[PDB]
Amino acid sequence: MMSEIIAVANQKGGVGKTTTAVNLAASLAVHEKKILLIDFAPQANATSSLGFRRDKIDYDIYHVLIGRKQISQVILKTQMPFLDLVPSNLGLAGFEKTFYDSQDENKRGELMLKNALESVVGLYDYIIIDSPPALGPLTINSLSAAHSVIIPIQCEFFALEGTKLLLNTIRMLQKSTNPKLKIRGFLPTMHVPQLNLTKGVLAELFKYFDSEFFRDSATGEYIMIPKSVKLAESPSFGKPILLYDIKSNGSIAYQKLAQSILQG
Amino acid sequence: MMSEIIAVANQKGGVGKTTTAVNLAASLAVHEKKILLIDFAPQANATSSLGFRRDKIDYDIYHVLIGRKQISQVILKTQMPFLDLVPSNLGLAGFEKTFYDSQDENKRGELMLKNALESVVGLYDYIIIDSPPALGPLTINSLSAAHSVIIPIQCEFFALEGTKLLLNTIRMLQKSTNPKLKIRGFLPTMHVPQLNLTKGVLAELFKYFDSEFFRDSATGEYIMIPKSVKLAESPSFGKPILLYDIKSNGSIAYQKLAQSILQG
Amino acid sequence: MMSEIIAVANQKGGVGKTTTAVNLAASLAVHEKKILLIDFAPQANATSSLGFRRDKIDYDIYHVLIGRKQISQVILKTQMPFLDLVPSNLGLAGFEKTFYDSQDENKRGELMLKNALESVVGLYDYIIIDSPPALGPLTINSLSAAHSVIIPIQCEFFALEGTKLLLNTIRMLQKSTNPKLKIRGFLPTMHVPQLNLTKGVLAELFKYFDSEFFRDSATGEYIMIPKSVKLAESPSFGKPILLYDIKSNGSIAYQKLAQSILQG
Amino acid sequence: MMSEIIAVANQKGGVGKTTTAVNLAASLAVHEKKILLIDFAPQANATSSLGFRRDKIDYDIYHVLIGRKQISQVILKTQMPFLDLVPSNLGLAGFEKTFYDSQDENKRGELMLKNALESVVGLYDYIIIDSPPALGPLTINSLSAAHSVIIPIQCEFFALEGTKLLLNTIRMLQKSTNPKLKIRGFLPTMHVPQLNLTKGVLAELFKYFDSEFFRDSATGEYIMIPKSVKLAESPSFGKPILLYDIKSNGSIAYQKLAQSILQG
Amino acid sequence: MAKNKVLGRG
Amino acid sequence: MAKNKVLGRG
Amino acid sequence: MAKNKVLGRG
Amino acid sequence: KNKVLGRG
DNA sequence: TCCCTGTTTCACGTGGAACACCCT
DNA sequence: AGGGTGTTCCACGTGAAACAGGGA
Ligand SMILES: Nc1ncnc2c1ncn2[C@@H]1O[C@H](COP(=O)(O)OP(=O)(O)OP(=O)(O)O)[C@@H](O)[C@H]1O
Ligand SMILES: Nc1ncnc2c1ncn2[C@@H]1O[C@H](COP(=O)(O)OP(=O)(O)OP(=O)(O)O)[C@@H](O)[C@H]1O
Ligand SMILES: Nc1ncnc2c1ncn2[C@@H]1O[C@H](COP(=O)(O)OP(=O)(O)OP(=O)(O)O)[C@@H](O)[C@H]1O
Ligand SMILES: Nc1ncnc2c1ncn2[C@@H]1O[C@H](COP(=O)(O)OP(=O)(O)OP(=O)(O)O)[C@@H](O)[C@H]1O
Ligand SMILES: [Mg+2]
Ligand SMILES: [Mg+2]
Ligand SMILES: [Mg+2]
Ligand SMILES: [Mg+2]
Repeated sequence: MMSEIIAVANQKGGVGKTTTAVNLAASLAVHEKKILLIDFAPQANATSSLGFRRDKIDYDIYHVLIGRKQISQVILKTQMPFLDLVPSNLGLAGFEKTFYDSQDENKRGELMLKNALESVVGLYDYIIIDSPPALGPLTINSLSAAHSVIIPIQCEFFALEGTKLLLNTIRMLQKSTNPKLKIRGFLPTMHVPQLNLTKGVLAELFKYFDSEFFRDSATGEYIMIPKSVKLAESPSFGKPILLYDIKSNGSIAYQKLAQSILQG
Repeated sequence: MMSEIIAVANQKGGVGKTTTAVNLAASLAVHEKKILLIDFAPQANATSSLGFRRDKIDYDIYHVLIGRKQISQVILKTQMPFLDLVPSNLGLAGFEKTFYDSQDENKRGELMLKNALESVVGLYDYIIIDSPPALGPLTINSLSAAHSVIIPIQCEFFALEGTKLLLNTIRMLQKSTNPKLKIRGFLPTMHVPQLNLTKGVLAELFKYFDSEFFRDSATGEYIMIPKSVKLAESPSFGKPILLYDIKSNGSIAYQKLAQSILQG
Repeated sequence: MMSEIIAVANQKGGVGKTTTAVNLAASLAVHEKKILLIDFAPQANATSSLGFRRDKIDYDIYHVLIGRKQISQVILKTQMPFLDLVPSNLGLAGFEKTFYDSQDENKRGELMLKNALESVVGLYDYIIIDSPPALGPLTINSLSAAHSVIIPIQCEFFALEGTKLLLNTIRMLQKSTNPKLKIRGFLPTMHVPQLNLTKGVLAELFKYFDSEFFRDSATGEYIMIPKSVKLAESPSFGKPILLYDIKSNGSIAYQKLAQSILQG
Repeated sequence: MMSEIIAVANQKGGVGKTTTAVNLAASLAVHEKKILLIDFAPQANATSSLGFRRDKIDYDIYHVLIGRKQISQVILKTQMPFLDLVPSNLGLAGFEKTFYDSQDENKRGELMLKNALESVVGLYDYIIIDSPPALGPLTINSLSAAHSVIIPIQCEFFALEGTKLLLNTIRMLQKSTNPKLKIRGFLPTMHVPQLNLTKGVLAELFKYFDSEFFRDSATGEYIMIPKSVKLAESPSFGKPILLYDIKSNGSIAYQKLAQSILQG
Repeated sequence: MAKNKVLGRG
Repeated sequence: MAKNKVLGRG
Repeated sequence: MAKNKVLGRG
Repeated sequence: KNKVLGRG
């Protein structure tokens, strides 16, 4: 078999990409599945969330895209036995110059991550990519390297205009760069059910997107990550929520999302 | 006459940048000051906060930096008489190519926004610039166009590492491109004072940074923007908070902020 | 035919007796049925609700009970042609002395309303009796003279001990002075459904009493009279709610009550 | 030592007499005064408000007025050390008979509660009497027993005539039975200040009675008990509002009422 | 209208 | 509910 | 929304 | 046997 | 020191009632 | 001045999160 590569992408800032990418990778790993989490963002919050401070690690994902290293070396064992991390650092932001000069040659610049992942695809069950907040090069590499994509949606006004923008960026690559690219699902995040902004933003989303919302096998209802301050607390301890409070609602909801993704 | 150019910047996503930049610019126009809001982010949430959705933007901030348009040609008048807006677009993402092909020889590209403002700096009391979530060429341009910077701080764990990174980007520009750049302040945003994490993040911040946080120039208490869903609802109506709901917690906090700007 | 005599009774003060007795009598009279309302209370709030002043009335129901008048003379034509009133005043507080004297010859004294009603029962379709806040001689007469009995229930703690206590007074006479006597129905009054007190009081009442609650023919929803300050302001104008605001929720609810009583 | 005997009286049902008589007796008990609550109604809600179910009480208030038991032998200790209770029960409705066999010769049965009281009248700072919804023998007794009278006024239309009838009953007794009887004050209860009818009832009453309404001894504001479902939930736990919720508006109003009483 | 002698009334 | 020997509430 | 030329919104 | 401490 | 509890505090939605302009 | 609006203002229930001390 070979890895399903799941990109976690939304270009809106702070909708929960890193928390989703960190906790899904951890929830998938405790099912005895081999998981590679790639911190694909220059802010490097996924790396911090697993408790690797930036100056501990020599060489990062930027140095793999450059070709100084091959991805196999830069990989770290985490607290979890089944969770591996390609860490990031702010030096990864310097890939952006390297992008517009690598599309200047072979039109190969979108695929730099995808070609880098080729050595490691038979080595993992799932590869989870944490993308930064933009539709620029790093998110495009993340999307061109992926079989499927999770969309976190903070259910607030900017998500209406914003989600729509990402789909037609996705639709663009489905007819060009990565034709096999799938929407794995829509993942309501930071969810407070009672709010009239939250109901009305979800209503409008359910008009166009309802089939693609993450749903549960055993219930049949929607999978929604609740607003839980424990999830926000967890990266301060260098941990996924699973290793912080396993009983908490947000940990429960990430383990539900694990179970959907394993099922197919 | 001279405009004070203020940047609202943080590379962390979804921390209150746009909500500050729109509601500060409104709160200053309330006091009868002439205000230009520049939406400097490709996602263009500041423009959509004012009710200009874009099919209707003829030419925008991307066309000024080419020399394709002059800045007076793209300035739009809003509902607030003393507020004007320079709108933003998806086309602003292609400025990132324009920057990096000017660093090979000319190396002057960090000043592209500053020189676009030279035409309008005599005509405004305040020019408020809203920047995207990254430390790349959009933020850097605006941080080097700015006289001062306001840092919106969401009180969760990634603010700790992320702030010190942004200040190091500020110190680097203070020693090269923009020596006259000051920190106008740190504005806590989405504030929920009861949470231990909120207390915990502020304590580590006040340890190093306390002299830089916004204070009421009357009472001496900190100026923090509370978590209020009315500020989240307000851009859905194309309004700043003071037109939407002027008695709400967030509008008062944004008013108090403009008064702490208008003196020192 | 013959009159159905309905006692509207509760021992608890201020649960809405006079309001249901005034408004059911009017909601039955609008259907073009002949209706006599009897103010059986020394407070004479029913008389006050239909626009009669205590100095306008020459002789009252007390004068019928001692025998100084027969009931046919004491009867006043109200604002509606189908509603007649036997008025009261504070003179009826002198019946109680005349009760323990009139229980002291015979079995007589509990039946003095039954014996006064005999001359006018062929003359009305419905005769509605408004009872005072006590289980003493006036409520006893009212309950002994009647076929069916309405218990208004304010859904608040004292109704629990209270309605169980009145039911036992009912069942004593069902074994004794009036075996024909039945419970017409339970009428929730002053009803605000959101209250946890209201929810809990109606819950405890339901496991004992649900069959005896007034219900719609067209739906099967309970008939509950809402809190409507329009019902409170209506007797100040000398009017039933029907002649006052017929659109208002309390009027609609009393007309529902009329409607379901008419089917029996 | 001289106890000050206070009647809580209105013949209108459901206006707050028991709630007042219980919560004033409690609000005076926490000021370290010795307080005897005499629940003088057959319904006996004040007893039930203090969490005595009516199977517990061997001998009640009714057995004192007979001469069956002496007054000191029926007095219960409550959940507060400074409040004592003389309970009631359904057997108190048989007083009404006893009063009319006391006037077959003696005529003095209006003083039967006053004479029962003189044994405990040196042992108390305050004796609060709670009277039933009628102007009959129970209210008349407790009116001729008391030194003063607090009148609860639910501000709705029937408070207009009923107050005037109650003041006329009171002033009839200043002539004959109790010359020392004076109006301690009027307490608006169930108060909802925004209602036009509430405004309307108060305006007509203030026109005649304004100097008789309870005032705050500092601010000079009217003392009114707000509509609060906390005061209604409170007897379900067998507590006064003080032990139940001491910070709610109904409790503050009753404490404020006790301070005005405690002046003079 | 109404009997003269105005009373309450409607 | 703890006490309960005095009928009892609290 | 009731008078001027173009801009709406509304 | 986790050896020398980084992490925490 | 984990633990289960019940409580306290606070944002936010709900709905009745007043009210203020809008209708003619 | 009628029959609509939608806007404001209030009490009340709801649930997350902190924490209090009782768990032994
Ligand atoms: N369900 C949740 N409840 C409460 N807080 C959350 C939740 N999910 C994430 N967070 C917190 O919200 C913030 C934003 O989440 P996160 O950093 O995962 O977003 P992001 O999409 O990665 O942001 P960026 O665009 O900056 O990369 C973080 O501070 C995190 O601690
Ligand atoms: N105090 C607040 N309370 C509640 N919601 C808020 C508050 N401030 C901002 N928001 C909402 O929070 C979300 C994120 O805030 P905002 O979009 O201003 O952050 P940003 O930093 O501009 O995001 P980006 O990183 O995408 O530029 C928005 O959906 C906005 O409506
Ligand atoms: N559904 C209702 N909503 C609001 N107010 C009401 C309602 N029903 C009755 N009222 C008002 O409540 C008060 C008490 O009601 P009412 O006088 O009908 O009770 P009662 O049982 O007749 O009392 P009493 O024991 O004094 O005879 C009155 O002032 C009346 O105006
Ligand atoms: N200020 C208040 N706010 C809300 N509810 C109240 C208030 N005062 C009393 N109540 C509740 O209103 C109801 C009537 O009050 P209460 O029983 O004290 O009046 P009462 O005059 O004793 O009645 P009765 O005529 O039966 O003697 C009770 O169910 C009580 O719980
Ligand atoms: Mg992130
Ligand atoms: Mg923004
Ligand atoms: Mg009545
Ligand atoms: Mg009572």
